Amino acid sequence: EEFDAIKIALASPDMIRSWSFGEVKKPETINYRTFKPERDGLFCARIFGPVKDYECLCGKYKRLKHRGVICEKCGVEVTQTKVRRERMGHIELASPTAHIWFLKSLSRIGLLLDMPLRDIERVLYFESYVVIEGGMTNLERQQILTEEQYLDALEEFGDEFDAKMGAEAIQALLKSMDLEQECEQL
Amino acid sequence: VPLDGGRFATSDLNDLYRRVINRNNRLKRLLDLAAPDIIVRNEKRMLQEA
Amino acid sequence: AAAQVLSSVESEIGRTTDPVRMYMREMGTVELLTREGEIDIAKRIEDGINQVQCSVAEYPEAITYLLEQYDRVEAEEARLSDLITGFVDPNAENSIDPELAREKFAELRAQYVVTRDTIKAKGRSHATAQEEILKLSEVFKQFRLVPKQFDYLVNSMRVMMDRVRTQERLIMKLCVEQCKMPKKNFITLFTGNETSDTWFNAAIAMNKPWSEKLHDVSEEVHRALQKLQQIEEETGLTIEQVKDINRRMSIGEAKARRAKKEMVEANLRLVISIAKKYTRGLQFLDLIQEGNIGLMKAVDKFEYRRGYKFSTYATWWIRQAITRSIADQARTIRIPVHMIETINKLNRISRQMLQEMGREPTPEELAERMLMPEDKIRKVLKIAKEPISMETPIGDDEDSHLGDFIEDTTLELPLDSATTESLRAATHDVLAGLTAREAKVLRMRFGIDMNTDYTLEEVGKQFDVTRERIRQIEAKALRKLRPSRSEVLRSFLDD
Amino acid sequence: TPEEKLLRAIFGEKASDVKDSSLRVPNGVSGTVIDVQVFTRDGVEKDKRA
Repeated sequence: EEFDAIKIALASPDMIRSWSFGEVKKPETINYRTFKPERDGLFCARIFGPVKDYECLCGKYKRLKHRGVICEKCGVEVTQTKVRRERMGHIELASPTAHIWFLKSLSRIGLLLDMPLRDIERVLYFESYVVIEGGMTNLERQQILTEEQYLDALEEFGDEFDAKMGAEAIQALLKSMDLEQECEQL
Repeated sequence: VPLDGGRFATSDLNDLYRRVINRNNRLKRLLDLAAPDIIVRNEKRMLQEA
Repeated sequence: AAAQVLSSVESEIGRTTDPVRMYMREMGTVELLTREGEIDIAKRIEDGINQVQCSVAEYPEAITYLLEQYDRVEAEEARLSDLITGFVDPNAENSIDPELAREKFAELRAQYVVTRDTIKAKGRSHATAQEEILKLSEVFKQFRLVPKQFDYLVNSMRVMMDRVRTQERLIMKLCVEQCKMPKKNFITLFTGNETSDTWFNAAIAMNKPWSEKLHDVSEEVHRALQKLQQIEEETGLTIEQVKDINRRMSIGEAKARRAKKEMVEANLRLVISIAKKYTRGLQFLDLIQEGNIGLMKAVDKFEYRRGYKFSTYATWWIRQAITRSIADQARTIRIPVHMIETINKLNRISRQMLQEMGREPTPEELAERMLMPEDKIRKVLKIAKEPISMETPIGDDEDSHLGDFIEDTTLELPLDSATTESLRAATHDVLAGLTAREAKVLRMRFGIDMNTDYTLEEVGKQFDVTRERIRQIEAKALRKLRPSRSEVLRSFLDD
Repeated sequence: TPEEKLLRAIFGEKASDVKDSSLRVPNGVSGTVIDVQVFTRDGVEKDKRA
């Protein structure tokens, strides 16, 4: 109840799993005949909580005599329905996608890479490549290659250079730069 | 929530969470069938929009 | 040369942000193949398929995998389940008859024992024996397996290669990353001797001082070779024959994946001409991507010997994959596909009643054309609604939404909250004036001040084992509380 | 509730499967009924005033 300050920061992927109570795997909301929340959906009772006070979905336990049980036939904790306002879930993305707030709000991701914002968006839209690590002294890090020029350095080099597309490239450029060496350079 | 005359009334966020999930489950279906890399690029470009 | 015209565009674009432009730009490079390229590719697909059959017929235990799973199921005196669907299934280039289950298996058991002896005589690689091994490749070649059980046999090549590729890199981690064994002189001994431990000390026979000090891992490094020598015990195949499969099978999977990549990418415009007949339930690009999943199914099922063009067959699969997505997705409360088919049947027949009558059909008279009674027609019309929104502006200016008017009809009222803590205190006063053992069972039987509800037996388990008089103790106390003390409690009747 | 389980078990008034939601006059209004219109779905039996 009692606090002193309000701290704000970025959310780690391990922290977003720490707030969660389960993974959403299905876009189903409720059942159309009997208006009950389906499993693994946006309104699922095993994740977010019961719909009525001290009642599971099936009806095996009720009325506060069973308070600390998890009904094994359905999987709904017998607790209050006030926890449907407080419990979060999460979605595991099959590909890492960029945050629009640290990309478009003027730029917090091209300020850190020293890339222009009009050039990062060619990588995000799967249009042109970017060199993650060029082991041979021909290419440089953060060098943008078109899809007709990437094929030429594919034959000339083979393994000797790292070049990707999408936000899986920009996740690698942010993971590779040493933040301490650049304060010891600037 | 259900309204009076047998209807429902929803938030706009439920429509925005459904096309995140639908375009994310379909990306896991293209990485199993070994789809060509134009269909997989357009799906990752569609999940970014959602 | 249709990709250098994009570099004439891409560095000079007008910064498009619409994803339908970016998708229609990429499929525009690959040109349309016409009436021969469908046949030029369908020969390349099947030549990559039977190379997988050519690398299955080199496995000795893959013959018995179709044999031994069939030996499980004849011992049950009757078997026609889903297993017998996935078995041998011979083609005439289907319910099965048991007069053929011993007819076509007469020659498969005959060839099963004959080829064992010609490899037993004069070595593994005798000339007239390997032609019989090449003949034993052909006794399976006239069969078409069902591709659900066939995928379990491709795992008999990939996992059995990666089990050794795990066993290969495990020696490369535990000893080579410590002792720094050179990989130039080591790859000659893997194809030099590969049977005994005589390769080991021969590196110690030459001086090479890093190899003399293997005494402290002398019970560890060739103990990892005892699992690589375990696979030689169970599989029973020489190491120059194991590499002849997974390399030659690596050509059939790259020839069929390359040819399927051309038949898919050339017919991308066929999907985009069907998918825009179905745009406004889902999205514009969600319909394209779900048809592209249906196009990749149509490439697998297509046969060029039938003599029809590819666009005659693939149109059925794209129209199946797109309409299945509108029935599964595109709705908040998901309706199954059998009720969507009935709802769409009502909307094509109510248009026909709008043609003849000129009025809207009554559900009493709409029920005749559907061959369905009045209760199910009226119940299908119960599902007609979609969720509206909570941000819909029901005020004509932008101040009020629909969500500001919906009441939380859930919690409690503060009169109903204060009349309960008044009732909890009246019971603590009335029961304190009764005898302590009538007042104890009255708190236990009705659960007052506890968290449970007992029975007559459970209360009878504790105090005394009377049954009807516990019921008569309770009935006596209601007479002890039935109209001078009841003046306060009669006011709680009017709830 | 635990206490209201006792009040019913002392005087004996059971609550049936019937719940009041009758239309009442909005408060602050004192009027005079001049018309009543009753609409009825087809097949549903009409009451004695319909």
